[PDB]
Formats: sequence, structure tokens, C-alpha cells
Amino acid sequence: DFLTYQGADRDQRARQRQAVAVRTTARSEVEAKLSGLDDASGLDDGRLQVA
Amino acid sequence: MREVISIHIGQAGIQVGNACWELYCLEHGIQPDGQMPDAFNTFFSETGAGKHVPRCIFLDLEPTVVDEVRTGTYRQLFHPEQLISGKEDAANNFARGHYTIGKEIVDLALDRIRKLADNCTGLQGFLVFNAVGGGTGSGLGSLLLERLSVDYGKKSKLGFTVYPSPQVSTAVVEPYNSVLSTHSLLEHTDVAVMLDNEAIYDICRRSLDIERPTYTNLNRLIAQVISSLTASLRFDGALNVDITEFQTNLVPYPRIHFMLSSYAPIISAEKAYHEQLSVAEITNAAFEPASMMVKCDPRHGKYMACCLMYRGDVVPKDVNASVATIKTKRTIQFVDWCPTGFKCGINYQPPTVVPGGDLAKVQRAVCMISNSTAIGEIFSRLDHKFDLMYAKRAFVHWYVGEGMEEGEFSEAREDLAALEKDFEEVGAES
Amino acid sequence: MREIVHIQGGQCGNQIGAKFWEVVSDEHGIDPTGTYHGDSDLQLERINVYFNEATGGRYVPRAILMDLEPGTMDSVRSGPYGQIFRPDNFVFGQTGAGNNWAKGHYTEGAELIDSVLDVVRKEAESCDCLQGFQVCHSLGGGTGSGMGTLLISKIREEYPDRMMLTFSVVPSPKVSDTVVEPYNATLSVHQLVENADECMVLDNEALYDICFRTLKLTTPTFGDLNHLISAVMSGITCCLRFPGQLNADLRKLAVNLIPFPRLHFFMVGFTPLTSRGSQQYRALTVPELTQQMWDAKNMMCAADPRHGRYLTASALFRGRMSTKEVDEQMLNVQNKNSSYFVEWIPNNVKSSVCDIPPKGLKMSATFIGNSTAIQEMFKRVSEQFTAMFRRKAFLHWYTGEGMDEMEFTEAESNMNDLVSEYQQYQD
Amino acid sequence: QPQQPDGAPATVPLAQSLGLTQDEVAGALSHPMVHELARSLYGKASGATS
Ligand SMILES: Nc1nc2c(ncn2[C@@H]2O[C@H](COP(=O)(O)OP(=O)(O)OP(=O)(O)O)[C@@H](O)[C@H]2O)c(=O)[nH]1
Ligand SMILES: Nc1nc2c(ncn2[C@@H]2O[C@H](COP(=O)(O)OP(=O)(O)O)[C@@H](O)[C@H]2O)c(=O)[nH]1
Ligand SMILES: [Mg+2]
Ligand SMILES: [Mg+2]
Repeated sequence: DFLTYQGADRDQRARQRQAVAVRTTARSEVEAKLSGLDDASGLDDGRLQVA
Repeated sequence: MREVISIHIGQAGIQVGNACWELYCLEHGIQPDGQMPDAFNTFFSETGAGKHVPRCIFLDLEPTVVDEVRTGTYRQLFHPEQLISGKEDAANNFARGHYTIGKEIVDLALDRIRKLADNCTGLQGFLVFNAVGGGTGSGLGSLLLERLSVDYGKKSKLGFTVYPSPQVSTAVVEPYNSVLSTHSLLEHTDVAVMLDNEAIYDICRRSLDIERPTYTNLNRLIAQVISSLTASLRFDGALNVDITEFQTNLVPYPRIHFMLSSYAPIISAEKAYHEQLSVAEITNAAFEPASMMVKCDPRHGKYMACCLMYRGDVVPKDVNASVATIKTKRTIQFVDWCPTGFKCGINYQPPTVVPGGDLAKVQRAVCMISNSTAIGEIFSRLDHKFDLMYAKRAFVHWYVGEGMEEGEFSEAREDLAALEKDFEEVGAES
Repeated sequence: MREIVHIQGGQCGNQIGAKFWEVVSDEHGIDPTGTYHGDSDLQLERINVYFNEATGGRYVPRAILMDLEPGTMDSVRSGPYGQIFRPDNFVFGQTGAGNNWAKGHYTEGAELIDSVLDVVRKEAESCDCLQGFQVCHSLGGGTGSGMGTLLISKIREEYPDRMMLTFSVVPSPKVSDTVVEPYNATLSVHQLVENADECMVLDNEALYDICFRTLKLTTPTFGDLNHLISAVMSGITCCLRFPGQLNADLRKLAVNLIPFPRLHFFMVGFTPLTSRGSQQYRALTVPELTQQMWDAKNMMCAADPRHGRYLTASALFRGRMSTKEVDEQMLNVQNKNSSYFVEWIPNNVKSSVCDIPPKGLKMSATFIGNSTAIQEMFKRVSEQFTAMFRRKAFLHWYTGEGMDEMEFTEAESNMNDLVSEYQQYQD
Repeated sequence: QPQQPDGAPATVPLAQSLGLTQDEVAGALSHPMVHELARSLYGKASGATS
């Protein structure tokens, strides 16, 4: 209570790190779904089926 | 922390800054009263609990536009003492804005800069906004940049100056103010991004399909250019471009610091559905000569250094495929001594859209700020008009009486003419 | 019982090594928390080669992370496998080089160097036998070039007898993120020839080509390119971390691949690369890994090995295999086309076998190639630099930070001397 | 306008058919979004109806 400002800046750093962690996990999920796309992922299968 | 200060000078400064901070509060979710319902540290300073203040100063000699912000929809947002007003305007008088009535208001302006400098931990640059066609934008814009260089050494200054157009312009003595202010911003601005209202008139007419654009419509897409320029600092991206990265990759010489600007997707929502906006499709739209925001022909000159700021869902591969097709195009010309003239900036956040703006929700956007030798035609056309002005010495008594000496037009004459000489020989091959 | 000290510099270094420590910790079985979950006892046998013992059973990597902008360090810390590093090893600045080699090497890099040698020297004497220092950085940028190559120069005079593996990506003609990249690359290679023991030459134009035509990846990201380098950086020191039939340390590779002291730049290829659609068609045998090993498409450098003769080659094989037909296949390609190999080195190719394959693969191999074709990527940066230097473009962002034009002339003096020696052995 | 079918329900007017409040019908033109719509309609001279 007497050193509340030290706790305030520690909590600010913790909240900053948590927010960066959440944003990076969301971006990691997005780039993983982007990187999963390949020839094994179904593309042009409709073209093969219609031919 | 990546923290910058924006300075808006003159009538164009206050009106552009109204559109910029409308985009800036909407990007970070800031409500107009200042309540959040830490990417905002670039522009918004967190004061106490739940309150955010702009890192800007609105100084203008006329009060009628400063009190408009004080009575508009953003009264609770801006700190009221950062907004600087004056008793009377300079009124297209470079002598007034720099010598007579610039003295008593620049002391209050530097005090707000001093208070904002100690508040920010690491300052990255000054985003100065002015119009060189007006008395306050030139004269107070010149005097403030003189004081910024002495007080704050080696800190970058981003200059987005509104420059007079050859055909369409709103005042008679603009060739006097634009030529005199050229001497100040040549030696003192580290980056001078030109702006031309007639080109932005033409950009709005053919792309947005808005055939009666007003000053609100022009400032809204100016706000997108300034936001996408600084979007790398605020939000994490694939290839971050700091403010200091622009000077090291755009200007090869100290006297050459003028760059064009272009925003690639300017598309209405009725145009957005039928148009497939791909990265290669919008990179070609960036380097379109009629899509430049300054009325000049880049085909006439040679490109010297280019910067591409991509936003949204842009993978780092197809930007390179777009760049390779740009290099192979023979219509765009590069200077021989700059084989790698591209700076690429990719940010993952798509640009927000203001409710009420003409722009549509687009996933990907490009802001192109490039250096070319075709911008010697920009100063040459105003050099012809100032030659007619000073030959018969019209409107000089409004300048001589208010402090300025007669030879101050002369010293600004070959200085802008030496800029013509400098731009001609640099682009020349050897 | 030898140790590798790992240093990552700049945005490229902090992003490559994020995938590097993801691969290695998953290979030895360390969880993102920092404990052990390995199935086999051979994983825990060599932990010291990349990880430090900590109190409570924690395994902390020997990684020193540095840059001049703290934005990149927040990404590597907050990602997966990002809390295993020491927080005190996160040494960083706040100004940023801004793609300036003058800034990264002289002005604001130098104050941060005194912080990183405190971290490295505390970590160097922490371990008992220094095998070498491994560094990963970029040559096109300024944060990893200027600060990275002063770090290489300073730890050379402190530890001269230890190895120096440098993983460096170089500027490309086709892809160009930086305008001033010939200035930063040439001034970094000139500071690399007399300091670095051996250099892993990488580029972005080859990884994008490999990810496109081989892996059939429609949307390759940097993280996809980082995985290709991260597989390599484990494959170079694979025999350090595991037993094998024929083992190879770093100095095993250095004595074989370096005929003359200034010819320490190598091209790298990773063998078992196949798309998931084409995975079922491939039969995993040593001739199929070898035929992908020697193909120029699978190389991760801009240099085409068909243009210049192979001065010396290498082989870092991983997995259970036969030492006859591994050794037979290395000498079979030496006789199929002997024009692409140098004549006065009989048995150019060196081979080594490790019996522990990586995760998800039964057989794998890593190629290190000392070829004179790597003069192509040195002429290409130098021809870009000599075009800019004649007009003295973009120079005041270098000469304003305290250097003369004499350092640029001596940078091209060593750059033109490096290609002069490589061209001479091609003849 | 086509003639309504026989036995038509004699449909109620639109405002309180779809449920507009007195404040909304009084200040339809006073809303900022409607003002921006009117500004863009003024800007599109002849292409407003397009
Ligand atoms: N694009 C754009 N240009 C503007 C805007 N407001 C003013 N301008 C430009 O400003 C020029 C007129 O000079 P001003 O900068 O307004 O002069 P001032 O700031 O009022 O200074 P004084 O005239 O001395 O009082 C015009 O030619 C316009 O091109 C704006 O909102 N958008
Ligand atoms: N392979 C790979 N290359 C990268 C990555 N990040 C950046 N680069 C390359 O690094 C170059 C720019 O380096 P830069 O980020 O400025 O290095 P720094 O100045 O040390 O931070 C670009 O041309 C990119 O191609 C990455 O994660 N993987
Ligand atoms: Mg005014
Ligand atoms: Mg041995």
C-alpha cells in the first residue's frame, strides 16, 4: 500500500506482456491457417471433378 | 516508446488535423469524449485513469477555426490549452506570420512543445502540417521550424505541406508565400511530403466518383496517408518501418528531401464489390501517374527512391511479385545509380473506415511515398508565376511595411532556382 | 560435453531463432514450460549442447537475444516456446538502427555492446568447454549487420580458438526490402572475412523458390521460411547432440570444408523436402535424399552450383542407414560429373552419419557446400554497391555518423579480393 | 403503380408500421450519419441517383 506505484508499474508491465501474448497467439493461429494451404489442401478438386 | 508529436499550423492544419484525429481515435477505439470502452502511445498519452489526450498542438492566428474544434464534436478530446488561438490572422501575409504577429504566439507554441517533450519518453519525430499558400501556414510555419531546429537538434521532421496548384488556387499572393516559405523548409525539414489540392480534386473525381468534393473529402484521404505512414509504429507488422527508416531509405542527399505521395485504393463501396483488389492490382494503382496526390507527371522525371507501406492481409510474397512487375515496366523509370529503390512496409492491421467517409472497407491498402526528379516541375511552375509577380513588384507594399526587406524576395529567388539546378543534375546520368 | 553459445541479432535473427529453438526444444523434448517430457534417454543425454541446467529442473537455452528496437523482442518472448529464455538475456536498445550500418556499428550500437559482452562472458565462463559461438543475423539490415559484426569482432579477440558459425541472409536482386542494402551488406562481408570462422550463406530469394516449387506452398510466410533455416541450424550440430556411427563436430566440418582461410563461405541445402500431396509418392531411401541433396533447386543460396566447380562438399546424414551406400552415393556423383568438382582435391565430399532422426521424419540429411559459384552473390552485391558509390548516393546517413569514404573503398577492396580468390580456383 | 388485389388488407403506413419513434421521426435529418449521407448526395451531382 505504501509502495503502490511499484505495484502499479509491475501490473502495467504484466498487462502489456499479456496483451502482446494474446495478440501474438491470434496472429499465430491466423498464419498457421494460412500456412496449412498447399496441394494436399483441397484446391481445384472441383475442376478435376467437372472435367 | 515509439512516440511522435504532430504540429498543425494554419487553416489547412486545423482542418486536416480534425480529419486525422478522427481516423486516429477510430483506429484505437477512442471515443470522442476520451474514454476507452498499448498501441495508442504513439499519438495518445494516457493521463491518469481511463483518459487519453492527443499529442498535438492546434496553433492558428485566426481564432474562428480553433474555437470550431473547441465547440465541435471533439471538445472533450483535446486538452484545451494545447489549442492555441490568436487575436487576428496573418491573412496571406508572409511578413505578418513570420515577423509582426508571429513573435507573440511562437513563445506560447514552444512552451507547449517543451511540455510535450518532457512528457514523452522517446520522441521519434515531428509531423508538421501547414499550407505554404497561406500567411499563417507559411510565416508561422517558417518561424516555428526555425525554432525547432535550434531547440531540438537532429530530430526528424515530417513535413506534409499543402502546395499551390498551377491551375486552381484560392488566393492571389500564393506565389509570394510559397517561394518565401521554400527557403525555410528546404534547410529545416528532414522530410517534405508535397500535397496538391488539384491532384486530390482529380483523385476524388475519377476514383471516388465524387464530382463535387469539398475540403472535408480531401482531408479524409490525407488522413489515411498520414495514418498508413505511421501505422508501422502503432501496430506490429511483418516488416516494420520506423520514422528514422524513411529518411535513411528515401533521401540520398541532404538538399533533396521532397517526396511525392499516393494512396492506392481510393474505392467507393459500389466500386468495391465488382473490383478484385489484389496486391499486384493495387501496387500498379500506386505507381499510376494520375493517382499521385501532387499534380505532376512522374513520367517526365526519374524515380529516385520509393517507399511502400502495405496494410492488412498482405503476405510478404505477393508484394515482392508486385515489385518485380513494377521494375520490368518500362513506363516507370528508375535512376541508374539506385538499383534497389524500394522500401517495403507490411502491417497486419487493415485500415479502419470512418462512418460518413466516402472510402469503403478494403482489406489491403498501400501508401506510396516516393522520391522522383519530376518534382522539379513542381517548383518551376511557381517560379514562372513568381517571376511575373516580382517583375512589376505587385503586392510588395503589404510585405515591405510589415517587417520584411525588399531583398528577401531576391534571396528566395535563386534559392528556389538552385533547387531547380540541383534536381536537374542529380537525375542526369553520367 | 561441448557447448554452443547462440546469439541472435536484429529482426531476422530474433525471428529465425524463434523457430530454431522451437525445433530444437521439441527435438530434445523440452516443453514450452521448461521441463522434460522426452520418451528416450538419449534426448536427455546431451542437454548441455544447447540448454543450461537451472534450479528446479528447468532447461534454459543458451540464447542471447539482441537488437536496437524492443518491438521484435516482444514477439519472440510472447510467442510459443518464448518463456524458456532468460529475461536478463533479453538485452535491447530503444533507438533503432533504421537500416543504417553506420548507426548499428558505431553510434548507438556501441553502448549496447558493453551490455552484450557482459551477457556473453557470463555465459561463456558458465560452461566448461566452449565448442564455438553460433550467430544468426541479417546482412541487408542495419541492426543485425552493424551490431552483429562488431560483436563478431569483439568476441574474436576474447576467444580466438573457438569456432564461429554465422548464419547470414544476404540481399537479393529480385526481392529488395531495403533501399540501402548494398551499403550494409558490403560493409558487413568485409568485416566478416577476417573474423568469421565459417559462414552459412543464406538468402530470401532461394527460400521463396524452395517453398514455392518444392513444398507446393501457395501462401508462404516468413515463418515458413524460418522453418527451413531452423531445420538446417539443428542439422549442422546434429552429431554434437546425439551419438552416431560417424560423428562430426563443428571443427570436423571446418577442417574439411576450408582449404584456404579466406574461403569460408558455404551454400546450404536440406534434403527431405516434399509437399504433403507428394509425400505418398516418395520412397524414403538414401539415393532419393542424395538426388535432392545435389540438385541446385534445393540449395538455399542464390549461387547456382552448375556455374562454378565445387571446391569441397559435406554431408550431415541423420537416421538409421547403411554406411556403404551412403559412402557409395557420395563417390558416385563425383564420377557422374567430374567437371563440377575441383581436380586437385580427390574425395571432395565429406560424410557423417547420425542415428537419431528428427521429429516426424525417419531419414534426413543436411548439405554444406564450399563452391566457387558463391562469387555470383558477391559480385551481385558489389555491382549494386559500386553503382551507388560513384554517385555517392545515400552517403550522408553513413558519413554523418563518423566514417570516411575510405572505409567504403577498403570494403570493396576486400570484396573484390574475395571474388578474385574464388575466381582463381574456378579456372 | 399496379392496382391492389381485391380484398386488400389496407396496409398501415410505414413509420409506425415498422416502428419508428417520435424522436427518430422528429430528428431524422438531425442525425450526423444522415448529415454525412446528405453531404455525399450533394457531392454526387448527377451520379447520386445512379
Ligand atoms: N486540402 C486542403 N487544403 C486546405 C484546407 N484548408 C485550407 N487549405 C489550403 O490553404 C490555402 C489557403 O491558405 P491558408 O493555409 O488557409 O491560410 P491560413 O491558414 O488561413 O493563414 P492566413 O490566411 O494568414 O490566415 C488554400 O489554397 C487551400 O489549398 C483543407 O481543409 N484541405
Ligand atoms: N528468412 C527470413 N528473413 C527475414 C525475416 N525477417 C526479416 N527478414 C529479411 O531481413 C531483411 C531486412 O532485415 P531487417 O529486419 O532490417 O534486419 P535488422 O535491421 O537487423 O532488424 C528483409 O529483406 C527480409 O527479407 C524472417 O523472419 N525470416
Ligand atoms: Mg486564416
Ligand atoms: Mg572424431
